[PDB]
Amino acid sequence: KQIDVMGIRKILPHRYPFALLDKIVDWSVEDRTIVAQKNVTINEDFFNGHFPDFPVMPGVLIVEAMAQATAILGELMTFMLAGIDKVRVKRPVVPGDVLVIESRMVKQKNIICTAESVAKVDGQIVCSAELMAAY
Amino acid sequence: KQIDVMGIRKILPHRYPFALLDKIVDWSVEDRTIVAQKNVTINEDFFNGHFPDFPVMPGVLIVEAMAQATAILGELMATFMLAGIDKVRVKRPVVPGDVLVIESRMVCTAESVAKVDGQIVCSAELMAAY
Amino acid sequence: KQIDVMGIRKILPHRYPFALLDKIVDWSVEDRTIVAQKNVTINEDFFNGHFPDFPVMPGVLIVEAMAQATAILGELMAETLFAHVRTFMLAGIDKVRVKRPVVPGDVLVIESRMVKQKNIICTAESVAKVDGQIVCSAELMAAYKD
Amino acid sequence: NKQIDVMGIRKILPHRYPFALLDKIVDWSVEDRTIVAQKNVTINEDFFNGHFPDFPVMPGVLIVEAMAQATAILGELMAETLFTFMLAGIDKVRVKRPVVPGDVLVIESRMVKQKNIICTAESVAKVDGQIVCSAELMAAYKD
Amino acid sequence: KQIDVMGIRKILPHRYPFALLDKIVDWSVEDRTIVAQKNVTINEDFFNGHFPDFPVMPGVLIVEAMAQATAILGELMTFMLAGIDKVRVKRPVVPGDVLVIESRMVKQKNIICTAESVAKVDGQIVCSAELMAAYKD
Amino acid sequence: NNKQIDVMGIRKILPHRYPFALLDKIVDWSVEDRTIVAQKNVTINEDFFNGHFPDFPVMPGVLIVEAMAQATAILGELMATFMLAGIDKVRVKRPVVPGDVLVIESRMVKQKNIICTAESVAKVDGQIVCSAELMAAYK
Repeated sequence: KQIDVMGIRKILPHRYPFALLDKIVDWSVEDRTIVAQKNVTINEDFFNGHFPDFPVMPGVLIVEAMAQATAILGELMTFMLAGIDKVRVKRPVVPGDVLVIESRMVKQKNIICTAESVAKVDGQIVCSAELMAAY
Repeated sequence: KQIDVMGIRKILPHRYPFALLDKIVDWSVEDRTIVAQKNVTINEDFFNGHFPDFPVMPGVLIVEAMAQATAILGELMATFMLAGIDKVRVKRPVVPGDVLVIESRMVCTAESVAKVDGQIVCSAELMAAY
Repeated sequence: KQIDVMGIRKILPHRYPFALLDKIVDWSVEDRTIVAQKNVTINEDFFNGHFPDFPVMPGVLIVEAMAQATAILGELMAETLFAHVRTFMLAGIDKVRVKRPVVPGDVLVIESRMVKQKNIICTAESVAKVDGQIVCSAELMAAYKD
Repeated sequence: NKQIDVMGIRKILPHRYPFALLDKIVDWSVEDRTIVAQKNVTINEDFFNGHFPDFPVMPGVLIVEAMAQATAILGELMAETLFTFMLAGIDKVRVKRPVVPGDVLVIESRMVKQKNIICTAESVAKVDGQIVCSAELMAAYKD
Repeated sequence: KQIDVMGIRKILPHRYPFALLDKIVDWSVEDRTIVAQKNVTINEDFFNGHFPDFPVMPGVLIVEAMAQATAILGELMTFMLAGIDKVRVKRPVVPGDVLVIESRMVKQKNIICTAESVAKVDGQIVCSAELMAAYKD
Repeated sequence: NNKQIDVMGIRKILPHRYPFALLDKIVDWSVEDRTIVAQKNVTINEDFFNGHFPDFPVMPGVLIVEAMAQATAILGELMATFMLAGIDKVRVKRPVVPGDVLVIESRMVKQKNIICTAESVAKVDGQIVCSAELMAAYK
């Protein structure tokens, strides 16, 4: 139950600079669960503008990654983003942080789906979110 | 009333590829409001990935614009970071050629709407912290 | 008579970073005119270099957008245009006047009119306006070459 | 003596990547009011990805912009004895051959008119000593 | 013991797209050793061209990451790469791999310096090499 | 002239594409002598120069090495993709800055099943700036 970047490409149409997932560590047909890894390095173009004197990762991008993680799970049952409720960002994600991303389905309401995602670095909670995504 | 992209650079520390506001057209301290503009063009790198064969502005970049709009109004109240983001409604596809007008009303927290040619494309509630 | 970016691509081979037209607002084969639109934003790579202390669009990228709009017009008319006869590639530029700095947040409205045809060489006269103020005008020669 | 490397060129003009389109000055002369500059053309410039995906050729406007930067440099070199330079006018541009990766673009510019904050040049770009493009350029010195 | 990316920018002039180290995990001037990390993701420009159809990290950039951890260890005791030898590439390195870089200073004859280096993914060696750096300014 | 290959020809031979396409053209080659001569122009408009170094642009020596290896892989292709099995004896002598033209010469010295060994040098203005010994595998 391993999907590397190449498998992920057959699944989503996202590509550089908006493929924000490196691999799928594990997936659950049954549990409607997924876990993804996005590695975070100084050598990604956003870190130049956000921010010049302090590389931090855009929250919205973590969310986009959770979203992309959510979107894949879907395709395993495209899937564009319809909404994103309750989103809270506890910790700065920097270059070096491996980013581990868990996303679970909770609502299947007629060609729409909803998910809860949490994002962690060394186990800690850096971000959680409710993601709403359809098609 | 207005603030050009060089004014935005003295207020916020953001830069390329994450300066997502071209200019501030209005604001008002009294009223706790701001209107900003984000021009959208095929010549922005994110469209090469999102997606080949159909370039559409990703939802989350709409929010980030909204957030910078917000965090400038904020800075006029006297840098901010994005704590909470809530009630995010992605109506329509934003495409190369659309002009994005950004309304942010403070109520720190805020209500923001993003428009193309009158029409709402996005709305969201935005908590935020230094 | 509107053509979105996806439409431009069927017509012009240009892709990023040298696709400098968002959409065609209007065309007329009968009138040999075209209106195009280029949105100018600070999220464009060239604004980092021209200039780092003060982003303003390069004169020559304005011209290039004029040239692209003229080549779409060119294509749309190739049955008319080339009655008596593969991409349109710029062969001359002549009456270029740059009147105003074009800055991020300007919408760039581009008018091009084809005024001369001569055995594969096309001449158009273009102007570009920001908030209906004249920002640049040019005479473009394109050759329908390989 | 009459060379200026890319770092010298950085102190003369504010242009940076991706609109720094000169690698070095080869010769100049305030006395003859001419300058010889060089831009190397390589596949590993980004504009080649879009112009064109299946046939990389250097856009004509960029050759012109190379010539105007060389002209602006000549202007700056001549400033003391004429009194930033911005491109006000372009005329008579002829694009003569396609320029492709691996071509060394040698650029010659000669200042012909001084007319009150407005300068005016003739300029040619060459590849292997043959002309790929010519132009008259009109820069205006303004802050 | 640790140095974040910010600390790294004070020691080395390298910047994007040639900053090839995220952080120093540890060092030791006594043993003359350094361990670095470099995260490998699909979001990195060089993966577009190497290769479209199969993104794999260029050997020569793995080496450049080695030479950069080395250069740090150097100033912890600019360093310009003057020699490379016995470079062996074992294993391809792809998006998702975390890339641990260990360098160890071997010789320090005058102004020329020399290191032994290794790069690893999940513990196994993916590349090794001997590097010669001169401290030319 | 019968022995030139432009960038669109290099593309048919090697999968490397931007930003890791590092040869502009092949200038000469002998299938009999086991040689190739290629060129790579170097210019300020290359993105690595914004990082290497911000206040002083000079070509990473690893990139000179990568240009050599591509040259070497084209020659291997022409004698017959080749991957970079080994790099030995790399001398980085002179710094390479915008405005220089890298002339690259590769010489196939030995072979040992798929693994192949070349001697390779890099030239600016007839002077050597970099030399090395390369082991590419695969055929």
